Amino acid sequence: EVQLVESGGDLVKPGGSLRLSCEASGFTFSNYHMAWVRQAPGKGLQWVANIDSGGFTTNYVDAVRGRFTVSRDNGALYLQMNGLRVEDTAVYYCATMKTTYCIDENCNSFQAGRGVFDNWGQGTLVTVSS
Amino acid sequence: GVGISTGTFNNQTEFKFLENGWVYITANSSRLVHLNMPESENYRRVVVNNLDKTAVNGNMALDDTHAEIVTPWSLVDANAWGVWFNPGDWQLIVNTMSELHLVSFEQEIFNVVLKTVSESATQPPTKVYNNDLTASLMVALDSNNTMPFTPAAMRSETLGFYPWKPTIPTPWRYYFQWDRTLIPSHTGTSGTPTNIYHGTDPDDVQFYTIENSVPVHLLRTGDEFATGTFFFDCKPCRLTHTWQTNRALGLPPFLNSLPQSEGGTNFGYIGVQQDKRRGVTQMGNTNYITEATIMRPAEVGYSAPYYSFEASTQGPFKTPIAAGRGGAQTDENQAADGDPRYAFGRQHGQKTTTTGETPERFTYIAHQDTGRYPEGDWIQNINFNLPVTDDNVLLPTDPIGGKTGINYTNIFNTYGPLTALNNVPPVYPNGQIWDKEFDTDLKPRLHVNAPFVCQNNCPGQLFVKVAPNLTNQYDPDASANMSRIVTYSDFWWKGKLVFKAKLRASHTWNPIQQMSINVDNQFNYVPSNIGGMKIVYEKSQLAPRKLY
Amino acid sequence: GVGISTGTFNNQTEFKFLENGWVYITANSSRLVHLNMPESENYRRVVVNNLDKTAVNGNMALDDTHAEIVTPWSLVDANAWGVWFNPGDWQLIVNTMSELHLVSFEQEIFNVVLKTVSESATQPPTKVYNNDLTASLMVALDSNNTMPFTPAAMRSETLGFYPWKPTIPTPWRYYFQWDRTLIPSHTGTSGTPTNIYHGTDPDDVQFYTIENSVPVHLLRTGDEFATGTFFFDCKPCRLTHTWQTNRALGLPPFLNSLPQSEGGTNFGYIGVQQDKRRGVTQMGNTNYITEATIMRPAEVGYSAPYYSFEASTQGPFKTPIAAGRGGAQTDENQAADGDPRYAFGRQHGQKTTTTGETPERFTYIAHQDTGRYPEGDWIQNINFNLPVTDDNVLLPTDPIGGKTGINYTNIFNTYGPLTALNNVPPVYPNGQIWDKEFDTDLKPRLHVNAPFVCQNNCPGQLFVKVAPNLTNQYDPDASANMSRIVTYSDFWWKGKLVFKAKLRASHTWNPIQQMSINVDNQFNYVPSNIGGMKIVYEKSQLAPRKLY
Amino acid sequence: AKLRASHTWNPIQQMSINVDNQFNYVPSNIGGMKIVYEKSQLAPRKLY
Amino acid sequence: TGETPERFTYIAHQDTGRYPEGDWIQNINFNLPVTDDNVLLPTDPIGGKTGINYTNIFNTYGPLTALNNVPPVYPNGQIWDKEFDTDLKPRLHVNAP
Amino acid sequence: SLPQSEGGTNFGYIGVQQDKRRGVTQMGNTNYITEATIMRPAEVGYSAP
Amino acid sequence: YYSFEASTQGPFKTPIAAGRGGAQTDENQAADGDPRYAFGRQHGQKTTT
Amino acid sequence: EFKFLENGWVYITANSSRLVHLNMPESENYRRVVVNNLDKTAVNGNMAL
Amino acid sequence: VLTQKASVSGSLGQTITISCTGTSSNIGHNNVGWYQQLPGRGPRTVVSGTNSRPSGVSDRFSASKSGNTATLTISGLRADDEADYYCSTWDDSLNVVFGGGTHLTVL
Repeated sequence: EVQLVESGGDLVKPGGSLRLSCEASGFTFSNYHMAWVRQAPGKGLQWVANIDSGGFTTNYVDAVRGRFTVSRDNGALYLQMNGLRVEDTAVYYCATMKTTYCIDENCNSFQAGRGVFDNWGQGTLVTVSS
Repeated sequence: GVGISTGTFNNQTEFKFLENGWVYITANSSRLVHLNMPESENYRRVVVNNLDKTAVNGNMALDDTHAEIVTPWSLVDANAWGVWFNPGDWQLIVNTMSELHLVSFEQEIFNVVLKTVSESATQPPTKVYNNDLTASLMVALDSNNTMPFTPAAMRSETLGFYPWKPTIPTPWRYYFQWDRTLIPSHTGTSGTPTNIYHGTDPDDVQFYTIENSVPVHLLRTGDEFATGTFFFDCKPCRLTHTWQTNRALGLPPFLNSLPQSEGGTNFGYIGVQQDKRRGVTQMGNTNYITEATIMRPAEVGYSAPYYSFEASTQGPFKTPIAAGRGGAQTDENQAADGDPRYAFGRQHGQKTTTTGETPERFTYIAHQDTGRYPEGDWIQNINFNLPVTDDNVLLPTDPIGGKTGINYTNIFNTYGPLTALNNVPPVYPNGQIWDKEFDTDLKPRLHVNAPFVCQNNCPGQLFVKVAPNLTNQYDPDASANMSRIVTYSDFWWKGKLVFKAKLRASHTWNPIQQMSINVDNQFNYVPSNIGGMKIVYEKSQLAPRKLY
Repeated sequence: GVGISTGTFNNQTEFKFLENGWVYITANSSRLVHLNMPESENYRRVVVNNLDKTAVNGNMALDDTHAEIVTPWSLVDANAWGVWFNPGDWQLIVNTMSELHLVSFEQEIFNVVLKTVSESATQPPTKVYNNDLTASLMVALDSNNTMPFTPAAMRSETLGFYPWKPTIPTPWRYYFQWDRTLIPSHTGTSGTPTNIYHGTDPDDVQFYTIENSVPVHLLRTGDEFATGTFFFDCKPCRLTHTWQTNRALGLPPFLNSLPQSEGGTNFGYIGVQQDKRRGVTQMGNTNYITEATIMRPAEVGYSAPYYSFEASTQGPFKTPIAAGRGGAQTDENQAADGDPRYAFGRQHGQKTTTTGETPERFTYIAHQDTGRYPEGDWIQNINFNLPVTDDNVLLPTDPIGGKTGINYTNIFNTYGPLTALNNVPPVYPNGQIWDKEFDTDLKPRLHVNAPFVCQNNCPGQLFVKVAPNLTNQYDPDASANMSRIVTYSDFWWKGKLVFKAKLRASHTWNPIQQMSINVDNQFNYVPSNIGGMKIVYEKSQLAPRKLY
Repeated sequence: AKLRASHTWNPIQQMSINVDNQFNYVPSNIGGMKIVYEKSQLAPRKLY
Repeated sequence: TGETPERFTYIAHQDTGRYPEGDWIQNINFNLPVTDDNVLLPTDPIGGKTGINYTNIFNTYGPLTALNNVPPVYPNGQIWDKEFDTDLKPRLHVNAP
Repeated sequence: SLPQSEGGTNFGYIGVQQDKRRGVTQMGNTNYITEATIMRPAEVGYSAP
Repeated sequence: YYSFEASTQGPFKTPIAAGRGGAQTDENQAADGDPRYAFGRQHGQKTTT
Repeated sequence: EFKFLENGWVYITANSSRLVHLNMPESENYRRVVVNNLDKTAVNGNMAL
Repeated sequence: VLTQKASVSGSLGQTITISCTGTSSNIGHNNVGWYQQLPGRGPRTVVSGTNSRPSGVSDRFSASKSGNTATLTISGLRADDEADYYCSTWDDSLNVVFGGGTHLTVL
């Protein structure tokens, strides 16, 4: 079965840097676009970033644009965090973005798309404070 | 009999000189082919999808989506130059021959050996190999060309080029029909362009099976199979390149003033003013007769839309072009559209001791100078007022449709009734030898992949498959896969490919270019200390010939 | 020799067009047959009983009680359409042929391989397979048809329909004689009706044995067996269906008034009053000449008691009927008595990747319209006073014997000297090809299971059995079963079935129905991604023909 | 003409009468006839 | 009734045609993903006309081109046609097979 | 890598990254070998104005 | 028409194998495709020019 | 008529028979008629008509 | 941010509906996904468009989309349905946009 496991969440000081990892197994990790999505304590899901299946393009939200970075190595995902701030305290997840959607029940025909996450990882907590 | 060999290994190239300067070339190739049993005995219909890559806007050139019938059989393809000729033989051929005819082709299989792996249950795992004298190898020969033609050199999957290295065959798989739409987009194209795989249109379904269309021979350890001699009818392949373009056809202008002293600045001068010269030009409204405006018999070469992608039922494909680029001979890294690039593995030329899976690559810059140089040719108004102004010319620097990086040459086609062109030059060792002519009523003038094209038929493809070796627990009513005893086969493949060539004759004072060993390429033709071999690419049209 | 193959796998269908529009069809079928050793070397006489099911009042239609001699041998039966023709070949045959003759049949066995399973005593169980070069396979060919005829398609046990799937034979067992009584009852029938199995009447005992009636060939790994060509004499099978019933035979009435404008309500009118019309009717006491009372040459079709059960020495059996139902073509779920229903497994058409043991089922609604529609036909008094009253008519809604659900058509037989009917249409792929004619002095006019009936003889049945492989502890005086080394065999079976057909010719303005691939049935003729195959049922009489 | 031969497991497309096109090949009650267009290359063939 | 002719468009079963909305052109450098300045999509205008794109003036016929003969059309299709008197003659006719 | 279970989303995967594949392409300046850039024998069909 | 193609030896004018339409009205109104011949006193020009 | 020959070839014979009705010509003389529809093409943008 | 209702409540076995809303220019052309969020767990995809469910997901879930709105229907509530429901999609500005969630509750 598909398995995604996050790691690296830990207490850190504001303004520092960190590296979160998302190991993958049980499926062709390189055939799926991936995404980092965060949730602050008791808040809604917030999209952090996403990366394609070859690293050609990466996308971010304005809040982390210019601060963080995403990379992949065909075996796992990595999020590099720089310029951490207090609000960044949250739990982060790595999810596969469903790049294909079949248009029939046996799904003989399929279409490209975006905006749906198929499988999720466990998630890891990052706290930034003294 | 088990203990009696049924053939002889032979890998000797023979030259027999006939009357009137013709040479009868025989290329005997012999390999040891290793064959595992198929992953599954059943035919699969697999839809391969990479919408993740094409979902990124602007990546439409990276489409691999398709549908293929994956078969349990394995194809033994010898359609590659390297399989037959070692570097020395190719050197002899290119240096001393001028034209090449494909004459005959035969192939056979002998010394079939079938073994089974008994993996012991001992706590430290171990495995013993035993001779299963009753196992059978299925050999199918598509003598009638019923199956789709699937040349292997296009994917670099032909037999190896080293007689002293065992080779493996390629699992046979053939395209199934499908419909696809990929609306082109670019970085910055809003939203997701239409990218859909509609499936198979029923009218265009074909599901071939070797068991239904080709007789199958069962070969035990004491049996052998021979395909018989096949005779070709392909057009000759020229081993000479043409250097003359339009500017070098016909009688040059008469130089009324010739240089008096040797030097780099002492040029000859025609003398007569351009407007008062005598000649013929296709331009009926200019008295300027020039080395550019003069009328040539015809057009050597044709400009074609380069990096143009055309969509059809199955999606986008790159428009082929049958000529090389101009000026690319200066540096291989400066190649562009039209120069064939080959990527190959350790079986087909790459240093056999290389680590990693990165294929060895090279772009073949053909010696023939019949290509085009898009930065040069331009368009100007019919009035032909000189010097031209901006409003009366369309330079290659001018944009089309507002795109600063795309100019007019990208959408320009000069192919016409006067177009003349040469056949594709052979590529050694990774190049294909022969290809099948299309079934269309009107057929292409030439193929971009093989120099020889079968007018009537090509030799039947050869398929090999380890016959099922059932265990005693088999049950056809079980939905699970058939249980089989782990088995593999080693069999010797011997082929004979017969060419006929003509020996070249000197027709000029100066010598011509020849392939030779030198201090730079020295160690590319001898093994390393750890047995490493390689077969680098070699050029096949070093000798020039006159076109007009 | 061990290492020399004795045959060649061949599964190609050949068409050879002869003079005068006849086609010589050759169906070569080749399979890999797997055979375990028998459960026991001895013939058993087993009485199968299911009185638990029939002990429930009203379940008399669920009787399986019988007596069978179970033999150690295994039958290799190829009497099924699917074994010979792939869907494309059947499409060609049905669309372009009109009649089919069974010409010849031959079969042979080659590449016999015998293996033994040595199950190690290692604490983690393991088992190694070894080639027992001295083991023998017994092949018996009942060339004289001494053994009882036991077609396998009736039980869906013929060889598989996929050339690329190993097939298994069917253990051979033949009915032994017995006597039985099952007095019918219904839910609410007091007490237990007489339900008794009296045993075997001595005068009707037959205990056949292959070892006593058929020569037996012992084939080692280097031997092969061929049955020789058998030539049939069966009547031709028509590949066209008849649509005309009694109401559409002969010259229609003259329409004195014809429609003047196209429309769904503009019908033609005969004009003449019914009593004043001119014609001939078999009813000698009515002047009403109608489209129903007019005299036809004969009767197309016959009504028979449907769901009628007849008892004999062996118990109850369902009365067969040789025609389909009327109006069942609208929906297969609305079928009724007379439409043959086939249930088959993963070897014989069911999706090979299906989980579960539920057989795949279908009812074959034949295209021929010579059946009967019981709700329609009725009976009325001879006086023929019109309109009929209750006392002078017997409608299908009327009960018989006070049973509200049983009407008169259930016990009505119209078979007579004027009856005409068609032969059973072929069923693909699960249908039987040929059947043996009965030994009775007066023989049935047609068979409900196979279109071709052997007038003189059918090809001898082929029996295969792994010969005993005795251990060193054997003792014939021990009452226990013989000890044997676990053994199995894999051998290739190749058969050639030769038909002769006639090509159809167009005889009407309009086109006829044809079998074709379409978006609905598209994926029923190609493998799935996990290798799943299926062979759906196909209709064999799409083209119409005139009866009178 | 040459008669076609089956070269695949699956069947090919064929022209056939059906409940939709039924009444396009028979006259109407007022003698009306028609001849609808029919496709001429229903069978597929391999190019390469 | 009426003089309106009966019409039909014959969509041939052969799949050797082209789908202009698909094929595109891009710069020789082949940097991916392509940018606006390095591609000429079918949505791009030519000469400033918003409804005319590059495929309208694009010809890919070349030495490698292969094509099939016109399929018969029943019942209204022509059977035979005369070859032209020109010294160089067309490869095929669009009206008769 | 071939599909293991029948379904509308179980596609086959080539596995090898595009730039590291083995083949022949008429484009002499790209290592990306794809189902679109691969060299076919000739062109079936022609675009016309 | 009036398209110039470059090769190893430089630019050359693309040939065309047909004349122009309507040029028959006046020779001075000719355009691409009409062959223009210039000759001397040996080949037609008035020998006393 | 279909007549099946050797080697799978069929000899097809299509006999067609019609009753042709012919009125006399409007005039016995050959006419040279210039057909004009400049009214339709006089409208700008109707050059395709 | 897509619009969502803060919470809903219903009795066991009731068939209920929840809604997510946004500008048709983003929620319209792009697909919409619905995920469940139980306490002590990461989001679980329940609906992935075309009314198709991921493997291991109860068939009770269904979804539909129309212009600005997307609707998720539960065919019979169960005690384990008390959880947050989250809508997500892609936005033509090249973003991934989520809704505010909706805390489904059981009476």
